[PDB]
Amino acid sequence: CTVLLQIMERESGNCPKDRYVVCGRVFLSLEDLSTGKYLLTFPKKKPIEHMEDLFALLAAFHKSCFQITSPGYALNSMKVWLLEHMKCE
Amino acid sequence: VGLQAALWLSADRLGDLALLLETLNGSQSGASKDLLLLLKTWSPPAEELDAPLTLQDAQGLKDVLLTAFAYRQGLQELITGNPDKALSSLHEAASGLCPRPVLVQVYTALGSCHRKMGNPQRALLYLVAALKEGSAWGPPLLEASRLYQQLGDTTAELES
Repeated sequence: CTVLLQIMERESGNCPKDRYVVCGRVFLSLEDLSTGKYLLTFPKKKPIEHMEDLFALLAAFHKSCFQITSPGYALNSMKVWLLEHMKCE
Repeated sequence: VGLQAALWLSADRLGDLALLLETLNGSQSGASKDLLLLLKTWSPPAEELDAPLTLQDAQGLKDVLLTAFAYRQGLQELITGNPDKALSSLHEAASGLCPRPVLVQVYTALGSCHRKMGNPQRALLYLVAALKEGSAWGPPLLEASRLYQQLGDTTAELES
């Protein structure tokens, strides 16, 4: 697979600046993966130290956002839940 | 124990409360005569598996106690003229459960702490905050009057 980043300007309604850049190429196969090497398979890859692996999970996973207003309190149970009940690193 | 503790802390029986928590934890925590340590060191024991229901658990109480005891330690140390021991407990008050009326108090109070140390500007902010998150804004306007005498800002004092 060849890998192509396209860029258009939004300020300009002429679209004067359609640059592109072929930013490289990714070869892959079953023999690459037969030996892992690119997979992420879970918990053994708990200690996350090649940042590629974190960003893979930030693209591939289903992102859902939330506003939380507790209006007759303030809101610190989050840190406990996060660090305690869920045991976040 | 949380309950026993709620009573005795309504009753100012903190020597015995400490004592109970010391036998509760290791009695190795026997030198550690601060409460605010023991209350934290106390672990409510289980996730409280499928039992008869309750209305409230050790955690949800433990959490009322830390905030309550800390709040009381704070006003004690302020009036008794240690507006440096105070600020530790009055920020332990805003942190862990602090219902907003509990906060407006924490904030008027730190307005005094800093007025007493001679920090009129640090005080003023905590007082403006107490205003907004205020449903209860007599005591801040009072702390402002006492601040505007202390600077002598007389028109401001009378207005507050």
